[PDB]
Amino acid sequence: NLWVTVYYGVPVWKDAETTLFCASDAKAYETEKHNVWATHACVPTDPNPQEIHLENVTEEFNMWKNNMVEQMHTDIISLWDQSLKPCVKLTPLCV
Amino acid sequence: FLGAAGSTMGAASMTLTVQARHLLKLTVWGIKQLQARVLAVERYLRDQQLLGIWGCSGKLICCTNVPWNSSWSNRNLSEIWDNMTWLQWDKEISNYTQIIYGLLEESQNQQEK
Amino acid sequence: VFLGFLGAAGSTMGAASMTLTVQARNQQHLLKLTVWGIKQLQARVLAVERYLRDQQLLGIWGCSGKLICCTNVPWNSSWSNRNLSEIWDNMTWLQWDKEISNYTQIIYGLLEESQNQQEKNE
Amino acid sequence: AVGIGAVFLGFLGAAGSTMGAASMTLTVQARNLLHLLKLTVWGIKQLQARVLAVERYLRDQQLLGIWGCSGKLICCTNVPWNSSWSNRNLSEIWDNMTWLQWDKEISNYTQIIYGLLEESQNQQEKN
Amino acid sequence: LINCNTSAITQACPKVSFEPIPIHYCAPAGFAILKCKDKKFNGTGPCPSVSTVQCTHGIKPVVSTQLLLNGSLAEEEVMIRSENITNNAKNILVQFNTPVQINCTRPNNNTRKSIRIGPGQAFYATGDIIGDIRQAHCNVSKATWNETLGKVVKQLRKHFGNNTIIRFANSSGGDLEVTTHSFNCGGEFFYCNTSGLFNSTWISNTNDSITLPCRIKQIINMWQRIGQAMYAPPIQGVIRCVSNITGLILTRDGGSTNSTTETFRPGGGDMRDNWRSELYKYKVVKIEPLGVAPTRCKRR
Amino acid sequence: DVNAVDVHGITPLHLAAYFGHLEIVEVLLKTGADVNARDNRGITPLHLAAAMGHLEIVEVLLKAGADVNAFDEAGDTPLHLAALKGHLEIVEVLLKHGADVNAQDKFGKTAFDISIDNGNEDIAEVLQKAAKLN
Ligand SMILES: *[C@@H]1O[C@H](CO)[C@@H](O[C@@H]2O[C@H](CO)[C@@H](O[C@@H]3O[C@H](CO[C@H]4O[C@H](CO)[C@@H](O)[C@H](O)[C@@H]4O)[C@@H](O)[C@H](O[C@H]4O[C@H](CO)[C@@H](O)[C@H](O)[C@@H]4O)[C@@H]3O)[C@H](O)[C@H]2NC(C)=O)[C@H](O)[C@H]1NC(C)=O
Ligand SMILES: *[C@@H]1O[C@H](CO)[C@@H](O[C@@H]2O[C@H](CO)[C@@H](O[C@@H]3O[C@H](CO)[C@@H](O)[C@H](O)[C@@H]3O)[C@H](O)[C@H]2NC(C)=O)[C@H](O)[C@H]1NC(C)=O
Ligand SMILES: *[C@@H]1O[C@H](CO)[C@@H](O[C@@H]2O[C@H](CO)[C@@H](O[C@@H]3O[C@H](CO)[C@@H](O)[C@H](O)[C@@H]3O)[C@H](O)[C@H]2NC(C)=O)[C@H](O)[C@H]1NC(C)=O
Ligand SMILES: *[C@@H]1O[C@H](CO)[C@@H](O[C@@H]2O[C@H](CO)[C@@H](O)[C@H](O)[C@H]2NC(C)=O)[C@H](O)[C@H]1NC(C)=O
Ligand SMILES: *[C@@H]1O[C@H](CO)[C@@H](O[C@@H]2O[C@H](CO)[C@@H](O)[C@H](O)[C@H]2NC(C)=O)[C@H](O)[C@H]1NC(C)=O
Ligand SMILES: *[C@@H]1O[C@H](CO)[C@@H](O[C@@H]2O[C@H](CO)[C@@H](O)[C@H](O)[C@H]2NC(C)=O)[C@H](O)[C@H]1NC(C)=O
Ligand SMILES: *[C@@H]1O[C@H](CO)[C@@H](O[C@@H]2O[C@H](CO)[C@@H](O)[C@H](O)[C@H]2NC(C)=O)[C@H](O)[C@H]1NC(C)=O
Ligand SMILES: *[C@@H]1O[C@H](CO)[C@@H](O[C@@H]2O[C@H](CO)[C@@H](O)[C@H](O)[C@H]2NC(C)=O)[C@H](O)[C@H]1NC(C)=O
Ligand SMILES: *[C@@H]1O[C@H](CO)[C@@H](O)[C@H](O)[C@H]1NC(C)=O
Ligand SMILES: *[C@@H]1O[C@H](CO)[C@@H](O)[C@H](O)[C@H]1NC(C)=O
Ligand SMILES: *[C@@H]1O[C@H](CO)[C@@H](O)[C@H](O)[C@H]1NC(C)=O
Ligand SMILES: *[C@@H]1O[C@H](CO)[C@@H](O)[C@H](O)[C@H]1NC(C)=O
Ligand SMILES: *[C@@H]1O[C@H](CO)[C@@H](O)[C@H](O)[C@H]1NC(C)=O
Ligand SMILES: *[C@@H]1O[C@H](CO)[C@@H](O)[C@H](O)[C@H]1NC(C)=O
Ligand SMILES: *[C@@H]1O[C@H](CO)[C@@H](O)[C@H](O)[C@H]1NC(C)=O
Ligand SMILES: *[C@@H]1O[C@H](CO)[C@@H](O)[C@H](O)[C@H]1NC(C)=O
Ligand SMILES: *[C@@H]1O[C@H](CO)[C@@H](O)[C@H](O)[C@H]1NC(C)=O
Ligand SMILES: *[C@@H]1O[C@H](CO)[C@@H](O)[C@H](O)[C@H]1NC(C)=O
Ligand SMILES: *[C@@H]1O[C@H](CO)[C@@H](O)[C@H](O)[C@H]1NC(C)=O
Ligand SMILES: *[C@@H]1O[C@H](CO)[C@@H](O)[C@H](O)[C@H]1NC(C)=O
Ligand SMILES: *[C@@H]1O[C@H](CO)[C@@H](O)[C@H](O)[C@H]1NC(C)=O
Ligand SMILES: *[C@@H]1O[C@H](CO)[C@@H](O)[C@H](O)[C@H]1NC(C)=O
Ligand SMILES: *[C@@H]1O[C@H](CO)[C@@H](O)[C@H](O)[C@H]1NC(C)=O
Ligand SMILES: *[C@@H]1O[C@H](CO)[C@@H](O)[C@H](O)[C@H]1NC(C)=O
Ligand SMILES: *[C@@H]1O[C@H](CO)[C@@H](O)[C@H](O)[C@H]1NC(C)=O
Ligand SMILES: *[C@@H]1O[C@H](CO)[C@@H](O)[C@H](O)[C@H]1NC(C)=O
Repeated sequence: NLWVTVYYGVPVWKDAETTLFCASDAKAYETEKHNVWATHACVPTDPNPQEIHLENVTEEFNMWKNNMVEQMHTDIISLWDQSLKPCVKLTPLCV
Repeated sequence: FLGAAGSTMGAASMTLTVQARHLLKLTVWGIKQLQARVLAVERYLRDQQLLGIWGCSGKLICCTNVPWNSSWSNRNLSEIWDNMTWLQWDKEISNYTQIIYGLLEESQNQQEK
Repeated sequence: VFLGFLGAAGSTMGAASMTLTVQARNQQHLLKLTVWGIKQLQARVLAVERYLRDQQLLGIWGCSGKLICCTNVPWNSSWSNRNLSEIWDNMTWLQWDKEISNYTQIIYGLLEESQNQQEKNE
Repeated sequence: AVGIGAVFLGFLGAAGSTMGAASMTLTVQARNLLHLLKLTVWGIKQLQARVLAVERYLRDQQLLGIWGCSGKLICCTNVPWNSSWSNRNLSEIWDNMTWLQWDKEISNYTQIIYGLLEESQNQQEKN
Repeated sequence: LINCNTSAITQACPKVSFEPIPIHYCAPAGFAILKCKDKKFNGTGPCPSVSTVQCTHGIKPVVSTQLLLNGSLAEEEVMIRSENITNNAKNILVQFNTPVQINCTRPNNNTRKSIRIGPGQAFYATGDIIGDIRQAHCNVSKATWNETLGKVVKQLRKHFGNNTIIRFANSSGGDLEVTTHSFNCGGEFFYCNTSGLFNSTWISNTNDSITLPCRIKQIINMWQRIGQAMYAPPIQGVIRCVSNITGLILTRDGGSTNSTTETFRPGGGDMRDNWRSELYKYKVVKIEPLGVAPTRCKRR
Repeated sequence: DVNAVDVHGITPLHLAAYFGHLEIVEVLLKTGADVNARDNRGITPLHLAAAMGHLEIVEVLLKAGADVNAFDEAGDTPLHLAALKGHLEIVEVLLKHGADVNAQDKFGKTAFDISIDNGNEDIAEVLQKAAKLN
C-alpha cells in the first residue's frame, strides 16, 4: 500500500493572477499628461534588477491565453482616459 | 526557495535538507523589498500553522498513515522518483489536491482520538 | 493575522471555535503612499513579533503549534461558577474574558507549573 | 534592534555561571521576553534591523526544530552519547565547567553531532 | 423597437503635448516573473532557457494599426507568430530583426494657392485652405523595407508549402482605423494610406523613398469602447516624429482556390495584439513551497 | 466648446458637415450650435453639406433652421454648390425647402447656367420644372 507524505521547501511555482504595479523613470518637470500619469501612478525603475538563469528548466508558454496583458490593456485605457479628453465624446447606451 | 528546481525528485528530496541551514526613490524600492521579506516570513508562519494540523509541524520530511488511492497517481510510481521532477508531478495531481488535504485533516482528527 | 481575527467577534463561542479553525487554516501622493506603507509594514512586523511571543509562551506551556490544545489542569468552580450546557451557546468569547480578568493569572501560573510537573515526571 | 535583537543578548547574561544553573534559568529568561526624515528614511532602517532579527530567530528556530524539538527549550533525544566526544564524568561537567569552555571542547565534534541528530531524526521518521 | 439612445459628453480640449514614455512592470511581493531568452520562441510550446526577473524591460505604450513603431527588436532573425496555422481568422505577428527607420514631414507653410477661374472659386479656395491644414506625406525607404520584405517572405515560405507563390494586397475595407495606419504624433491622429506600400507579388527563386499619403481626420473611432469622438484642430506649427518600425500585423486570406496562391493583407485593429507583441515571452507566477508525495512510509 | 471658432472662422459644425458624419451634427445641433455659422469666406455648414453630397446632414440642418439662400463671399447659394458637382437629390431637397432659382453669384451665373455648363441636363430639367411651378 501507499501512504501520503508531506514535503516542505520544495521549489514549485504555479501560475496565478495578481495586480502588477507599474514602474517608470519619470521626472515630472514637464506638463506632459503621459509623464504626470507616470509620476502619479507609477514608481521609479529598478537600478540593479536581479537576473537569475536556470540550467535545466521546462516551461510551456501560451501568450495568447496570457492574462498579464489583460490588466495592462485596462491600464492603458485608464492612462488615456486621464491623459486625453476629446472635445466631444459619444458612446451607445442601449436598454 | 524556488532555486535549484532543475534537479529531479530524488535529488530535491536530499537538497531540501541542504536548504535547511533620490531619497524617495530608495525608500519606495526598499519598502517593496520589505513587503517581499515580511510576506515571505508571514507565508512561512502561515504554512507552519497549516502544517501544525497535520502533526508534521517544524519537520521538513514527515510521514503519515493516510490511505492513498491508486487512481490519483495512476502510475506504477517506481520511475517517478528518478527521472521525473516536481513541477510535472504537481501538474499531475492538480485536480486532486483539496480532497487529500481534507483526508489528512480528518485522519489527524481520529489520530487525536 | 490580527486584523482578520476581529471580524465576527461577538458571535457565540461554540461556532466561534469552528470558524476560528477554518480561519486559521488560511509628488505629495507618492510620499503619502510610502508613509502609510511603512506604517502598515510596522504594524505587520509588530504583529509577527506578538505572534512569536505568544507562540513561545504556548511552547512554555507545551502547546506550541496548536491553536486548540488540551491540558490536564482541572477546572475550579470558584473561577467562573457557570454551567457547562449554556456557556457554549448563550455566551460570546468577548464576555468570557470580561467575566474572568482577575483570575486569569493564577490559571496561567498553575498551567505553567503543571507543565513543569509533567516534564519532571519523565 | 528592539525586541528580538534585544533578547538575542537577553540570555547572554550569567554566561560564566554554573552549567546546572543556566539550564534551569533558560525558562525564566525566556519568560522575561516581552520629523520628515525620521519616519520615511530613518524608520525603514530600524524596520530592516527588526526584520533581520525576526529572520535570524526563525532560521535558528527552524534549525532547532529539525531535530523534533520545535517550541521546546529543553528536549531529550534518543541519540546515544559516544565516549570519544567527552571521555569525562557527568558530575564534573555540570558541577565545575562552564558553557564557553565546553563549546571550546566540543567545537571539533559539534559539526558531526548536528549531522548525526539529523540522521537519527530521519531514521525515526523512516520507522 | 429596442431603445438604443446615444449619450454624448462635451468638454473643452486640453490641446497638450503627448509623447509615449517607456514604462516597466514589476511583480509584487510573493510573485515572480519568468522570461524566455530563446530566439525561436514559437508562441506556444516549451522554452529551453527560462530565467527569473523582478521587472520587465522597456515597454512603450504605443497605439498603431498594421505596423508597430516603437518596440523591441528581434534578437537573431525574423520570426512570425500565430495562434493557429491556416485558421484565416487570427492575426499573424512579425518582429523585424533590423529596424526600418521611417520619417514623416508635414508642410507648415500654408501658402499653397491655385489661380481658379469660373464658378465655384470660393468653394475651391475653401477646400484648398482646409486641406492645407489636413494633409501629410510620410517617407518609406524602398531599399531597407524591400530587404525586410524579402526576409519575411523567406520566413513565410516555411509555414505555407513554398511551392506556390504568395502575394500582398492592400486593406480589404471597413473602418478607417483598420484600413489606414492610424498613429499619433503630438496629439494629432494620422490616417496613412498603405496601399502602395504593399503592392508587389513575390515569385520563388528571387535610394528613392516611396511616399505614402496621410489624411488627418478630427473624428476618430476610439479603440477603448465602440463610439465616436471629436478633438481639437491641429497645431499650426510643424510636427515631425522620427521612429523605427518594429512589428507588423497581417491577416491571411484563406484560399479554397486549387492554385492555392496565398494572399496577405495588413490587418491590426486590436491593441491587445500590439501589447501581446511586446509581452510575448513573459509570465507571472507565484511560489507554492508545500507539496505532497506518496511513498511507502508508516506513521509512528 | 459648442460655438468654438478658430482664426479662419470654421466651427466644428463646418467640419462635421464636411466629413459626412451625422451623429456629431445631431449632437451639435442638440447642444445649441449655430446653424447659420459663417466663416471669413461666408461659408455656412449647409454649403459643405450640400456640395459634398450628404443628404441626411442637409435635412438635419434645414429642420434646425439653416438659411436656404445663404450667400458666401462670392454670392453662391447652397443650390449652386449642390448643382456644381452633379447632386440631383440635394437640388430637389433645396427646391423642396424653397431655394431661389433666380439667385445669381458675383459672377452673374445662376444654377441654370452652371447646370448647363457642367453638362448635367437631368438637374437642369428639374430646375426648369421648379421654375415653371413657382
Ligand atoms: C516613438 O519614439 C520617438 C522617440 O521619442 C518619437 O519621436 C518623437 O516625436 C515627437 C513628435 O510627437 C517629437 O517631439 C517634438 O519635438 C519638437 C522639438 O522640440 C523639443 O525640443 C525642445 C528643445 O529641447 C523642447 O523645448 C521642446 O519642448 C521639445 O521637447 C517640438 O517642436 C514638437 O512640438 C512642440 O512644440 C509645439 C510648438 O507649438 C507645441 O505646440 C508642442 O506641444 C510641443 O511642445 C514635438 O514635441 C520628438 O522630438 C521625437 N523624438 C525624437 C526624434 O527623438 C515618436 O513620436 C514615437 N512614436 C509615437 C507613435 O509616438
Ligand atoms: C486550426 O485551424 C484548422 C483549420 O485551418 C482547424 O481544423 C478544422 O477544424 C474544424 C472544426 O473541428 C473541422 O471541421 C469539422 O469537419 C468535419 C468533417 O471533416 C465535420 O464532420 C465536423 O462537424 C467539423 O465541421 C475541419 O475539418 C478542420 N480542418 C480543415 C478546415 O482542414 C483546427 O481545428 C484549428 N485548431 C485550433 C486549435 O484552433
Ligand atoms: C485598395 O485598392 C483598391 C484598388 O485601387 C481600391 O479600390 C478603389 O476604391 C476607390 C474608393 O475608395 C474607388 O473609387 C470610387 O470609384 C467609383 C466607381 O464608380 C466612383 O463612383 C466613386 O466616386 C469612387 O471614385 C475605386 O474605383 C477603386 N478601384 C478599384 C480598381 O476597384 C481600394 O479602395 C483600396 N483600399 C484601401 C483600404 O486603400
Ligand atoms: C479552587 O478555588 C478555591 C477557592 O478560590 C481554592 O480554595 C483555597 O482555600 C484555601 C482554604 O484554606 C485557601 O487557603 C486558599 O487560598 C484558597 N485558594 C484560592 C485560589 O483562593 C482551591 O484551592 C482551588 N483549587 C481547587 C482546584 O480546589
Ligand atoms: C565513537 O566515534 C569514533 C570515531 O570518533 C568511532 O570510531 C570508529 O569505529 C569504527 C568501528 O566501530 C572504525 O571502523 C572507525 O575507523 C573508527 N573511527 C572513525 C573516525 O570512524 C566509534 O565507533 C564511535 N563509538 C560509538 C559507540 O559510536
Ligand atoms: C510550434 O507551435 C505549434 C503550435 O500549434 C506546434 O504545433 C503542434 O503540432 C502537433 C503536430 O501534430 C500537434 O499535435 C500539436 O497539438 C501542436 N501544438 C502544440 C502546442 O504542440 C509546433 O510543433 C511547434 N513547433 C516547435 C518547433 O516548437
Ligand atoms: C490609397 O492610394 C490609392 C492609390 O495608390 C488610392 O486609389 C485611388 O483612389 C482614387 C479614388 O477613387 C481613384 O480615383 C484612383 O484611380 C485610385 N488609384 C489606384 C491606383 O487605385 C486609394 O483610394 C487610397 N486610399 C484611400 C483610403 O484614400
Ligand atoms: C531606431 O533604431 C535605431 C537602431 O537600433 C536606434 O538607434 C539606437 O538607439 C539606442 C538608444 O540610444 C542606442 O543605444 C543604440 O546604440 C542605437 N543603435 C544604432 C545602430 O544607432 C534608434 O534610436 C531608433 N529610433 C528611435 C526613435 O528609437
Ligand atoms: C542539469 O544541469 C546539469 C548542468 O551541469 C547537467 O549536468 C545535468 O545533466 C542536468 N540534468 C538533467 C538534464 O536531467
Ligand atoms: C479509493 O477511493 C475510494 C473513493 O472513491 C475509496 O472508497 C477507497 O477506499 C479508495 N481506496 C481503494 C484502495 O480503493
Ligand atoms: C511496476 O514495476 C515493477 C518493477 O519493474 C514491476 O515488477 C511491476 O510489474 C510494475 N507494475 C505495473 C502495474 O506496471
Ligand atoms: C484536470 O481537470 C481538467 C478539467 O477539464 C482537465 O482538462 C485536465 O486534463 C485534468 N488533469 C489531469 C486529468 O491530469
Ligand atoms: C447575529 O444574530 C442574528 C440573530 O438572528 C443571527 O441570525 C446572525 O447569524 C448573527 N450573526 C453572526 C455573524 O453570527
Ligand atoms: C446546569 O447544571 C446542572 C448540574 O450540573 C445540570 O444538571 C443541568 O443540565 C445544567 N443545565 C441547565 C440548563 O440546568
Ligand atoms: C440567554 O441569556 C439571556 C440573558 O442574558 C436570556 O434572556 C435568554 O433567554 C438566554 N437564552 C438561552 C438560549 O438560554
Ligand atoms: C475582578 O477583579 C476586579 C478587581 O477589583 C473586581 O473589581 C471585579 O469585581 C472582579 N470580578 C469578579 C467577578 O470577581
Ligand atoms: C563567581 O565566583 C565566586 C567565587 O567564590 C562565587 O562566590 C560566585 O557565586 C560566582 N558567581 C556566580 C554568579 O556564580
Ligand atoms: C568518575 O566518577 C566515578 C564515580 O563517581 C569515579 O570512581 C571516578 O574516579 C571518576 N573519574 C574522574 C576522572 O573523575
Ligand atoms: C575544577 O576545575 C579546576 C580547573 O580545571 C580544577 O583545578 C579543580 O580541581 C576542579 N575541581 C573538581 C572537584 O574537579
Ligand atoms: C580542534 O581543531 C583545532 C583546529 O586548529 C585543533 O587545534 C584542536 O587540536 C582540535 N581539537 C581536538 C580535540 O581535536
Ligand atoms: C516652404 O517654404 C520654404 C522657404 O520659403 C521652402 O524652402 C519650402 O520648399 C516650402 N515648402 C513647400 C512644400 O513648398
Ligand atoms: C518625404 O515626403 C515629403 C512630403 O511629406 C517630401 O517632401 C520629401 O521629398 C520626401 N523625401 C524623399 C527622400 O523623397
Ligand atoms: C528621411 O528618411 C529618408 C529615408 O529614405 C532619408 O533619405 C532622408 O535623409 C531622411 N530625412 C531626414 C531629414 O532625416
Ligand atoms: C525589391 O522589390 C522587387 C519588387 O518590386 C523585387 O523583385 C526585388 O527582388 C526586391 N529586391 C530585393 C528583395 O533585394
Ligand atoms: C520547402 O518545402 C519542402 C517540402 O516540399 C521542405 O522540405 C523544405 O524544408 C522547405 N524549405 C526550403 C527552404 O526548401
Ligand atoms: C503597383 O504600383 C504600380 C504603379 O505604377 C501600378 O501600376 C500597379 O497596378 C500596382 N499593382 C501591382 C500588382 O503591380
